[PDB]
Amino acid sequence: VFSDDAFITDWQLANLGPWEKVIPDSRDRNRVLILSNPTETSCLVSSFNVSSGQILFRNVLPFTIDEIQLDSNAMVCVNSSSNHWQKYDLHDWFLLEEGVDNAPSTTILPQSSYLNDQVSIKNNELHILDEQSKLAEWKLELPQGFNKVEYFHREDPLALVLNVNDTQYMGFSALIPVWQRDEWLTNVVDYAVLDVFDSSLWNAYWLRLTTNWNRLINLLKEPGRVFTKLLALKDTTVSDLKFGFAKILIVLTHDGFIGGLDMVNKGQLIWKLDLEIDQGVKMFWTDKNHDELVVFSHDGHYLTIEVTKDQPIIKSRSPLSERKTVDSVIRLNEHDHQYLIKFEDKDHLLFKLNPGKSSHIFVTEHDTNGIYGYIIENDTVKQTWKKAVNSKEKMVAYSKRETTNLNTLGITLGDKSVLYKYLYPNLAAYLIANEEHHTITFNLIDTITGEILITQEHKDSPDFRFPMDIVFGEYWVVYSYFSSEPVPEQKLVVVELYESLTPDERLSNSSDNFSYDPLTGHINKPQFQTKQFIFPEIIKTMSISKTTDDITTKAIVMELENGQITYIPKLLLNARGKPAEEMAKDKKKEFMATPYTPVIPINDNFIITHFRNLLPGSDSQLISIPTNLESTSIICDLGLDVFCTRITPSGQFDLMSPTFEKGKLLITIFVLLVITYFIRPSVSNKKLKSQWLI
Amino acid sequence: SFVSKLLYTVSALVLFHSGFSSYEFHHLLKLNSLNNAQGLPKDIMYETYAGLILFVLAVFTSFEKLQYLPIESNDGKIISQGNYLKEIALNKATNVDNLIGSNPNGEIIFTPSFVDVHMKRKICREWAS
Amino acid sequence: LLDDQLKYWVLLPISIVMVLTGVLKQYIMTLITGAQPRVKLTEWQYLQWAQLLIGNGGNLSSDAFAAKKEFLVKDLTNMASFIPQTIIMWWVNHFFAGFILMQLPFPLTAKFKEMLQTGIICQDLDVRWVSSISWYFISVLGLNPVYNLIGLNDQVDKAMHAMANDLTIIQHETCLDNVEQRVLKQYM
Ligand SMILES: [C][C][C][C][C][C][C][C]C(=O)O[C]([C]OC(=O)[C][C][C][C][C][C][C])[C]OP([O])(=O)O[C][C]N([C])([C])[C]
Ligand SMILES: *[C@@H]1O[C@H](CO)[C@@H](O)[C@H](O)[C@H]1NC(C)=O
Ligand SMILES: *[C@@H]1O[C@H](CO)[C@@H](O)[C@H](O)[C@H]1NC(C)=O
Ligand SMILES: *[C@@H]1O[C@H](CO)[C@@H](O)[C@H](O)[C@H]1NC(C)=O
Repeated sequence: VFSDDAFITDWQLANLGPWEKVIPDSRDRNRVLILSNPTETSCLVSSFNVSSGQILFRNVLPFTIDEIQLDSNAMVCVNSSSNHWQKYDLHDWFLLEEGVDNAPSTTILPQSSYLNDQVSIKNNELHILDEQSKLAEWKLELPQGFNKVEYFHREDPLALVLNVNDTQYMGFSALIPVWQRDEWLTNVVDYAVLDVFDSSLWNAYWLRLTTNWNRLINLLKEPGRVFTKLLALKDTTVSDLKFGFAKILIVLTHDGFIGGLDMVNKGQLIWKLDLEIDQGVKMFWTDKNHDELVVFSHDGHYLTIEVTKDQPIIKSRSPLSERKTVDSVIRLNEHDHQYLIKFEDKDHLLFKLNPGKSSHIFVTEHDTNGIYGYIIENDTVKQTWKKAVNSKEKMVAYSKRETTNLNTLGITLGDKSVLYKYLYPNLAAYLIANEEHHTITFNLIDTITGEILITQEHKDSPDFRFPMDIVFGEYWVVYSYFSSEPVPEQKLVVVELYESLTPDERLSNSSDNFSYDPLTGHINKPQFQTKQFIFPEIIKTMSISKTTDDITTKAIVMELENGQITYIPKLLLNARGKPAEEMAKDKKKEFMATPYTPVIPINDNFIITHFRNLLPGSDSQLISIPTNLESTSIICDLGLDVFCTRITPSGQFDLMSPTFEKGKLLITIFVLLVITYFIRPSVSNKKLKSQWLI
Repeated sequence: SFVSKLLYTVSALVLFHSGFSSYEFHHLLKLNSLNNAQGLPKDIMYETYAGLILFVLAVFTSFEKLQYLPIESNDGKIISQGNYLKEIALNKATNVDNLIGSNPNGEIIFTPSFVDVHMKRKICREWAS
Repeated sequence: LLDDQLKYWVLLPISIVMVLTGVLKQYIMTLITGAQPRVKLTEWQYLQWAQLLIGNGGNLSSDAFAAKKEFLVKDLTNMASFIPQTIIMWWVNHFFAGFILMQLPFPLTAKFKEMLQTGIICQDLDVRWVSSISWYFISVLGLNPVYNLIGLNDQVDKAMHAMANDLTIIQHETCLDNVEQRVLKQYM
């Protein structure tokens, strides 16, 4: 099922970042090693074919760039706090040596000095000079922008790299342009999705008849008649536009850069706008009309941008009321056009921008210290409660209840009894990691009032150095953490919430005229059932897929440490499961009751990113975009590498197939037609003329 | 073409036209709803019922009153009962038989083979031979 | 849901195949259809004559009832269901699997969701949305009018001697005596 659309639909882009150092390779002379993308803890060391694009490999090394130097080649990397050091081979990333006592040696990587040696630029034009007898061969007109000459090799495989604009690199050879690269997309912070789509009675009888009959007459000719009747014979662009597959993804990078990526056509760039905000923090649609964007900056400015089919225009820039650094922004009610802005130093500002050209409102903020909650009344914010952790506890994962279209009100059993799943909208789930007992606690807080309603602690020697995560479904919660005691393996835990566990009961949820009041606390309280599963590989992050109507299974989708992305349907993670010995001839169970199966093995069919490397960075997001053709949903991974693809958790049942056997069906119909047409005269003549004996 | 086949062809054309028009109208009530991000009845109905009534009158005007020719005589003299169906009471069935100059018992009455041989030997003698 | 122009290649071929296999079934049952001495057929004929004089001719023979009996006694003494429906279920489950074909206009109950939606592995889709096999489950029942309209159509001696002795005075029918009353009972 994969090999037809293996690389066709997958949408992977490679971003190397702005290059910091370019080291030549002693062997395979048209190859270099690029140190790029610095941060406080690591850097990105890649290998690059210099007479092409075609990044060869990438690795995130946990050393700062100033700690990475050559030998006295062999690329010695030495920590400074300790003396842990690693010597890695060039031309193959082999860990040649490792040690703790002493580094072998270092040499500081030399500065360019490309002036006075090979280059002179006078008349907005670049001349390459021999060292002596400077005859100035291979002159080239400069590009529009020009920052510096990144790399230059003078011997037989001549190659030249220019850092033309701030983020663009141009590569020439013996001079004709050979390749061009752009790393403006190195870190995506927030996204927004833009959709593209198509666009007395007797007089009605006459106009309809005339237009239909003329339409038939015009298409009457152009055998071609049978193929026009066939309706099988095609351009895929109208098919993709009809199902909503084609879309524009609007991304805000970590620096100030908005851009639109074509969700089909392998991510060609439709338009790019360069802001001057110096960091972007969030991005929103201003109104339901989906024409304007509001962009918040780190230093406190906000911008209003008009999105058009052509290159957009930055129609407004202005500061906030208080010029402080912005931590985060929450979108309030759509129609009132409000935003709650949390500044670092933890100060909250209500913001009412423009028209976009008791009815309490409740908010919830979370930190590593706890969950806080707020109430917005009379255009002012007021602290309402607090749930703060102790000195040795630290909250690690938190998730909210996503709004979901309600298709069925209860899960139905075999013998046709129904459990009436628990559907209360104002819930949040979070994990508290406690040292001094080595425990992980799960809490399901009621966010309007602040009741806990569930606590569930695990003591199986959790590690706390390996990533932890939680996701909240329609009526269930699934969280993941690493643990040592049963076996040292990644662990998933799923809890499912029901109104009452007796097979037919609405203990509460009186639905006739009650008009529940949640702020009093009168609501019904849940009951729950929980299970744990073991997974082989370390799960970096998790999400749940979306569709137009939330019918198909939710397909918990996971990004692993490798960068590989794998999903499993929620049907496999079944609470209320049994060990498959007690599932046999248990009439009460379900339709197609899945067994318990605690050990989950990895299935290579479901691994998306079949052969893609997909280094997704340390800070990444998994997002899901619904489409029409409800079997299919789009999933994208944003981060250092941006990637997009389509998944079908329940199989593809709306679109019939790309492998339908039409010819065999027509052959069967034609065989039946001719055998009838040939056997009819025989039976008619023989039996009718013999039975009457005329 | 008399009224029944005319009404069949007209009913078929009208029903196909109304079906295609309803196909078009109901296709662009979901596509147009999707184009707005999930946001011609009367004439079509009257045309559809007109097609239906045409079909029903085409099925009913396919019944013609029974009219006969006499077996004995040779003038037209159409012997019409003014009925649409055939009677179930044996009295009226044999009545409509007797108005024609035939007898349904047929062979038992005439005994065809014996009188056949006698008359075909006779037919050579008579004047028309 | 939003299904995409698979109505034609599923609804039309299935209906065509059911009509054509019905016609073939009728023709094959016609062709397949599902004593040699004269004495054998003669005795069968005399047996049938006794039967009809019991039932048929024992009504209006009022004077002749007595005379006959001496002469009488002196002279006397489901693959069609199983084959094609299984074949069609086999063909439908082979070619048309794992699809949603249409929604019925009337709401069924959930066990019909179990029966009809075998292709799909969802759990809350609907009862009204059906796979392709449902189109067969209706087309079996409702194809009778179409078939009508296209034109289609659908040891020994002792026993009868005992009944000959039984029928002597069993019933002498009151006919050719009351007939004047019944003629005067009508034609008024
Ligand atoms: C096999 C032929 C198909 C027959 C299916 C029945 C069609 C009639 C029908 O829809 O009635 C339904 C069938 O709801 C049920 O499914 C319960 C069945 C009740 C009839 C049982 C007969 C013993 C019940 O009537 P209702 O008023 O409670 O439903 C709401 C109104 N409605 C949306 C239906 C307009
Ligand atoms: C780099 O690209 C050039 C030209 O495309 C090619 O000849 C060379 O083999 C490439 N390097 C490697 C290691 O494949
Ligand atoms: C060197 O080791 C120390 C040990 O605590 C660590 O904190 C530091 O981050 C390491 N150096 C780098 C560059 O990561
Ligand atoms: C750098 O800026 C120039 C001028 O705006 C523009 O061509 C582009 O953004 C960059 N240069 C090139 C050659 O792409």
